[PDB]
Amino acid sequence: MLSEETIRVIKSTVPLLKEHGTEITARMFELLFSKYPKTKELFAGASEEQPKKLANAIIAYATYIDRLEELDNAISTIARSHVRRNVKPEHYPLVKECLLQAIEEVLNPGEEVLKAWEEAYDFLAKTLITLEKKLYSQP
Ligand code: HEM
Repeated sequence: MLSEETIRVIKSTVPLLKEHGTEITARMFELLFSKYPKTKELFAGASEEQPKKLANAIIAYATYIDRLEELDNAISTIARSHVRRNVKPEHYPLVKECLLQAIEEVLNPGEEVLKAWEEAYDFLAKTLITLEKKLYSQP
């Protein structure tokens, strides 16, 4: 799991994400769809307000990163939505690149924050991928 210092740094970004989260995720999508245009098809026809939905999930993750059992239901819900749109492990570094770049552009929070969010993203990605692997096996 993440170190206490990484957790402390993640918690310190919660106010920034509450103020700027949707700006960050909208920029993430702009970078993702431009650099990796095949990802557009994963989201076509899905629900509205994707930047808001991701920003809320990131804020909740940062808030409960030290209490992840509180996110059991939310993480299960994400995994099921991912499986319905054929999200695969190979996609996760694409969103990571674009999300960390958006965080740097919009918040310019320094290398300590960006390293912490890289670790936090990777932890949640591995969690989701593992759950999704199981769901991909389920009738
Ligand atoms: C740690 C990384 C990620 C997080 C925190 C995350 C978060 C979310 C959330 C909160 C939802 C909406 C769940 C719901 O309300 O039902 C979602 C759905 C979705 N995500 Fe992710 N996601 C991640 C990685 C990815 C990646 C790498 C891709 C593909 C490049 C992706 C593509 C999608 C798609 C296509 C949907 C379905 C949208 C919909 O049904 O409205 N996600 N994800």
